[PDB]
Amino acid sequence: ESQYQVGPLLGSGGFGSVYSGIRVSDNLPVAIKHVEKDRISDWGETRVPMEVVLLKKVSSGFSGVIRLLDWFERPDSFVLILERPEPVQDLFDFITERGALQEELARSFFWQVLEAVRHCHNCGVLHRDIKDENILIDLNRGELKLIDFGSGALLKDTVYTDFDGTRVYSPPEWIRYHRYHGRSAAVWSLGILLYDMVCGDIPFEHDEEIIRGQVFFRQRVSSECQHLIRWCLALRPSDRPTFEEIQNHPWMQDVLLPQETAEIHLH
Ligand SMILES: O=C(c1ccco1)c1c[nH]c2ccccc12
Repeated sequence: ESQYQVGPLLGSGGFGSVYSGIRVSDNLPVAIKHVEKDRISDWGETRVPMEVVLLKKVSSGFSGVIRLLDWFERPDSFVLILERPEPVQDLFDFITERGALQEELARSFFWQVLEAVRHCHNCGVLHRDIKDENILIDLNRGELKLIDFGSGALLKDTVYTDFDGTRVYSPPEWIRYHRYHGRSAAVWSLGILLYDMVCGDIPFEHDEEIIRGQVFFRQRVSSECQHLIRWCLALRPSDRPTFEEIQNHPWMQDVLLPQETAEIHLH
C-alpha cells in the first residue's frame, strides 16, 4: 500500500484485476491481484480465499509456480502480492503471435509445465485450470510459471464433483458426468495444452468433439507427439498416463534447459 508501487493493469477476468507493481522496499517486480470478496466462490484457512491456501502450500522454496509473497485483506477484497518475471508473456499471447510451436520448443515448455504440476501435486494442490493463458513465460530465462490457482483445490484421491475451470480443457467425464479425479483430469488438460502448443489452437471447441475424443491434426506434428497427445486425451481416465509415464515418453526425451530454450527460441 505504501509498501507497493502500482503500475499498469495487466489484465482482468474471472480472477479479478492484476496490476504490474514494484515492492518499494527492494524494487522487486510484483503482480498485484485484487478480487472482490463477493466474487470469491471458495474459501479456507482466519478465512482466506482458497487461492491463498493453495498458493501458500505451493510457494515454498523454488518452482515453476508464480509465488505468493504476501497478501492483504481489505474490507471488500483480498489483495495478493505475487512474483513478476520481467519480461514476461503468457503462452496464449505467445502462441497467437508465433502460431504453432516447433516441437523442440513445445517439448521444453511442456516439460516445465509437467514439473510445475508435479510440484503442485507434491504440495497437496490441484490447479484445475492448466491452459496457455495460465502459463507465463519469463522470456529471458525461458522459464515457465503457473498462474491462477483461483479454480484449484486441495489434492485428494476421491472424486471431484465441482469444476469452474476452462471447459474446452475439461475432460469428457466432467462434460458427461460432472465427475473427475484430480490427476487424470489434469493429464487431459495437459493433452489439450500440448495440442495447442504444437498445432497453434486447441483441438476441440464443442462438448461433442470433447466427448468424441477424436483428434485431428491441422499442422504437421511428429507421430511420437501425436501419440503422447492422444494418450493424454484417452477417453477413459485410467487409460491416461501418470506424470511419470508422460515424462518417460519418447517425445519427452532430451528436453532443452530453460536457458537454452530462451537462447534458441526466445532470443
Ligand atoms: O498471477 C497472475 C494471475 C493471473 C490470473 C490469476 O493470477 C498473473 C497474471 N498476470 C501476471 C503477470 C505476472 C505475474 C503474475 C500474473
